[PDB]
Amino acid sequence: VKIAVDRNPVETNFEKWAKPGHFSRALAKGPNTTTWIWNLHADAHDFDNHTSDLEEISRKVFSAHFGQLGIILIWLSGMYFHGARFSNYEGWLSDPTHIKPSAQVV
Amino acid sequence: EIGPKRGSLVKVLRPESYWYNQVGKVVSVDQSGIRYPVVVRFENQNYAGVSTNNYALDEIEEVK
Amino acid sequence: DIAGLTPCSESKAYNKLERKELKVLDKRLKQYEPGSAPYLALQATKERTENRFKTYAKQGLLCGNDGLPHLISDPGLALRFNHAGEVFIPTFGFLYVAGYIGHVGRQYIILSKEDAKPTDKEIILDVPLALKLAFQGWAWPLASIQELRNGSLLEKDENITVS
Amino acid sequence: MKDFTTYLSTAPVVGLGWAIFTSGLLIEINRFFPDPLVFS
Amino acid sequence: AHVVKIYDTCIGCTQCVRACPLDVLEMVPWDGCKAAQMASSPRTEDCVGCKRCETACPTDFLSVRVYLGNESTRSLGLAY
Amino acid sequence: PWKQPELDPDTPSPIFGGSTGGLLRKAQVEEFYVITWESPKEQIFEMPTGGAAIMRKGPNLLKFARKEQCMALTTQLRSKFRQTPCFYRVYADGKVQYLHPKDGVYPEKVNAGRVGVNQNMRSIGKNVDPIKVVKFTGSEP
Ligand code: CLA
Ligand code: CLA
Ligand code: CLA
Ligand code: CLA
Ligand SMILES: CC1=C(/C=C/C(C)=C/C=C/C(C)=C/C=C/C=C(C)/C=C/C=C(C)/C=C/C2=C(C)CCCC2(C)C)C(C)(C)CCC1
Ligand SMILES: CC1=C(/C=C/C(C)=C/C=C/C(C)=C/C=C/C=C(C)/C=C/C=C(C)/C=C/C2=C(C)CCCC2(C)C)C(C)(C)CCC1
Ligand SMILES: CC1=C(/C=C/C(C)=C/C=C\C(C)=C\C=C/C=C(C)/C=C\C=C(C)\C=C\C2=C(C)CCCC2(C)C)C(C)(C)CCC1
Ligand SMILES: CC1=C(/C=C/C(C)=C\C=C/C(C)=C/C=C/C=C(C)/C=C/C=C(C)/C=C/C2=C(C)CCCC2(C)C)C(C)(C)CCC1
Ligand code: SF4
Ligand code: SF4
Repeated sequence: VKIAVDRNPVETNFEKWAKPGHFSRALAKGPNTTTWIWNLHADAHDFDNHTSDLEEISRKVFSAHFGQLGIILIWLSGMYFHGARFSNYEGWLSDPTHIKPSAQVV
Repeated sequence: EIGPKRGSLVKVLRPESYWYNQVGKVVSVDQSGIRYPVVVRFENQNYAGVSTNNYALDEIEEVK
Repeated sequence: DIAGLTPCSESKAYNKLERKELKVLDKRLKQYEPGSAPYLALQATKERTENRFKTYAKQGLLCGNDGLPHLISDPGLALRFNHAGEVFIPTFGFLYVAGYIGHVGRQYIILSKEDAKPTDKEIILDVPLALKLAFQGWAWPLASIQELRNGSLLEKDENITVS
Repeated sequence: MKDFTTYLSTAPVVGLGWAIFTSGLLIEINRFFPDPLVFS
Repeated sequence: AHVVKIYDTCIGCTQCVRACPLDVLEMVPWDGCKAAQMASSPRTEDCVGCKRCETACPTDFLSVRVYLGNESTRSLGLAY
Repeated sequence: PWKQPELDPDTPSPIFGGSTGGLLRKAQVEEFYVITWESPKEQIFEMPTGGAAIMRKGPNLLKFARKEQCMALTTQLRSKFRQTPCFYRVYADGKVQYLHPKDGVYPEKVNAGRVGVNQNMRSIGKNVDPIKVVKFTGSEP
């Protein structure tokens, strides 16, 4: 058991942002029907179908899971923030039974 | 020469076809007596996904 | 007046509905203090409500027995009895905007199809071209009748049929 | 940058800018000259 | 007891024969095409009416059509 | 083929514990199908009905209730292991019929002996309307 990493596998650039459907062989051609659009958003995160390599599927998964945490943490920080600036927490804390909570002023 | 020229556009007249009253490039023509020699290629796909089909002499006519 | 409808100024139920909707806010305003922000919010809503009712009366609207304003659609009665802004004039306002969307999208479609790979131009737009057409469509009616009288609007039996 | 501008020219992004314009314009048109029904 | 008719537009791709599981389609020589092949449907009694073959046909419109009809034990795919 | 191979009903079967996708009462009463092939070594393969089984070096034999179950296995053996299976049809009366390589050559390859069947000499479409055949069966024939 030991640490094993591969350095600089992928270059970072917006080249593939302009070319949607790069992950799949069928979609990289381009659209001639509107069905190409639905297939794009659907087969986006099916890493097992993109490539046979189990290594690349593992790299993609371990890094996408880092995204859901960041997505969660701004959501969680939003509740703390929205509870700080647009709420009645200090008032509810002194009379909890009669006062009701409110974190979404319109 | 038996049929239309290579690279020439022609209009289809099969009522069954997805490409009816539509235009396509002539890819090739066979001069061996085949019933449907004229090979035509279109940009737009059909419902299956095929963009070529062999048509006949009578079934094709000049463009527009 | 017309159709047995009273104007909204002379109606009693119209003013009854005003006194009701203000009474709800006055009761709601009693809870909070004078200088607080909830007080300022409700006073503004009170100010808007008082403005909504007087403006609809000033505009010669027609209120029924229920006390709510009614609209008239025939341009003859609208023009005769001075009710044109309700429906008859909103129709021309929308058609100019609707035609603008059509004349713009029709031109982007035709021009991209004159080049190679028009499929890519739909999913990946040419924004400089789209803005150019979007600011050139102010006089869309002129171009339509220009294109109709010319004959380059419609296609002529070069379309697919089914039988 | 040529590819970034191309990404911004996709359909999802240009539509996002359209929506902020049309919605921003209408909400702003209701904030000023409040709640219109009859057009003068 | 289904019906399988092949038409004049066949080009000898053999994709219909490779697809249908029940071996209801075979290739026969012919003088009409470049490939000098044509399909056939000798044994339709074993046709399950899956219609995979029609999908294989890559012509403008299908040179192979499976006109469904009366059913049977073999056609209904009944192991029992 | 050169000649139809007659059925050897006593050949070793693969090593398979059993399952519930086997044969039902229809087999003894109406008909059932059996498939034969010859393997060079001992391998593992997926059955159409059930799970995995171990082939045997030499001839092998199975019994199925459907033709699709048999041809589903031929496509697996021809592709994965590159073999040449042959399967029959057995009725309840004991009669036997040799089905799939009926000419010895697989159907996707031409052969001079074959004769065309159900061959219309016209284009799809281009056929009479149903009104013309309104009171008997068939517009396509
Ligand atoms: C599965 C059904 C289906 C689907 C998925 C689509 C999908 C699509 N169709 Mg469509 N279509 C369908 C059925 C369908 N269609 C059917 C049944 C018909 C009848 C035959 C049509 C007929 C049709 C036509 C005629 C057209 C489409 C078009 C389109 C594309 C439009 C994209 C778009 O709106 O651009 C983007 C969205 C916009 C709102 C563009 C607005 C651009 C403005 C001017 C930009 C201004 C904003 C600015 C840049 C930002 C400033 C913001 C700032 C304030 C911050 C899109 C991919 C259109 C196309 O080809 O794409 C262009 C087209 O013209 N379709
Ligand atoms: C103390 C050791 C340790 C700790 C604390 C963690 C913690 C975590 N691991 Mg993990 N892991 C470890 C050892 C550890 N690992 C080892 C030794 C291996 C290889 C043998 C792995 C292999 C592994 C995989 C393959 C995956 C994880 C994942 C995760 C996350 C799951 C999130 C969750 O659901 O729970 C609660 C979530 C939280 C509490 C949020 C906390 C977020 C912070 C940033 C955690 C940072 C702690 C980190 C482990 C310390 C290193 C940081 C430093 C190198 C800079 C989580 C935060 C999953 C992941 O990728 O997450 C996205 C995942 O798929 N780990
Ligand atoms: C330039 C684009 C465009 C234009 C000029 C037209 C024009 C027309 N359409 Mg239509 N259509 C479009 C797009 C367009 N359509 C799209 C994107 C769809 C998919 C939702 C449809 C779906 C559709 C249906 C189902 C029907 C029509 C019909 C019609 C005809 C009657 C008007 C109508 O009520 O349609 C309906 C209008 C809509 C459904 C709204 C379309 C959505 C927006 C508002 C328009 C798109 C503009 C485009 C995205 C902007 C690109 C500009 C470019 C510079 C970037 C008319 C000639 C009717 C017809 O057959 O005529 C008899 C009809 O039944 N259309
Ligand atoms: C991040 C999540 C996400 C979401 C929610 C969507 C959602 C959508 N995308 Mg998509 N996209 C994404 C990521 C995402 N995308 C990514 C990562 C890529 C790779 C770069 C793309 C690339 C992409 C392409 C190439 C296309 C889409 C298209 C679409 C739309 C489908 C067409 C339709 O049904 O309307 C049909 C529309 C009509 C019939 C007439 C047009 C009128 C529309 C509705 C007005 C514009 C709506 C506007 C975009 C809504 C704001 C965005 C919204 C998600 C908040 C749809 C709204 C298609 C599209 O045309 O977008 C509109 C399309 O062609 N996307
Ligand atoms: C990632 C991604 C994406 C993204 C998306 C999104 C995220 C969308 C959305 C969004 C949203 C969600 C938006 C919203 C908006 C806007 C609005 C919402 C508005 C407004 C404004 C105004 C006009 C206001 C005003 C006011 C008021 C109201 C009162 C008084 C005060 C003030 C001024 C503030 C896309 C697909 C694109 C691309 C690719 C992928
Ligand atoms: C408020 C105010 C004002 C004014 C403002 C403005 C700016 C105006 C406007 C505007 C407008 C312009 C509005 C509107 C109107 C509209 C309407 C009222 C609508 C409607 C609708 C309709 C008419 C429809 C009908 C129908 C039906 C029912 C069925 C069939 C279909 C149809 C759709 C046709 C002032 C200044 C004095 C100041 C104070 C306040
Ligand atoms: C005035 C008025 C009224 C009356 C109405 C009537 C009764 C009439 C009519 C009507 C009719 C009987 C019509 C017809 C026909 C039509 C047509 C035929 C049309 C159209 C359209 C087109 C043709 C196209 C357009 C476009 C598009 C779509 C895109 C491209 C460009 C443009 C824009 C051109 C009422 C009282 C209701 C309301 C108020 C106002
Ligand atoms: C989870 C998550 C999240 C969430 C998000 C959300 C939830 C959003 C949304 C939102 C929304 C939910 C919105 C809404 C909206 C609406 C609007 C913006 C509007 C509008 C429009 C208009 C402009 C109108 C107009 C009009 C009038 C006024 C009159 C006539 C009729 C009509 C209607 C046309 C975030 C991203 C944060 C973070 C990450 C994660
Ligand atoms: S699938 Fe169609 S084109 Fe191909 S050989 Fe069979 S009949 Fe001919
Ligand atoms: S119906 Fe099914 S089994 Fe019969 S020939 Fe066509 S594809 Fe083969």
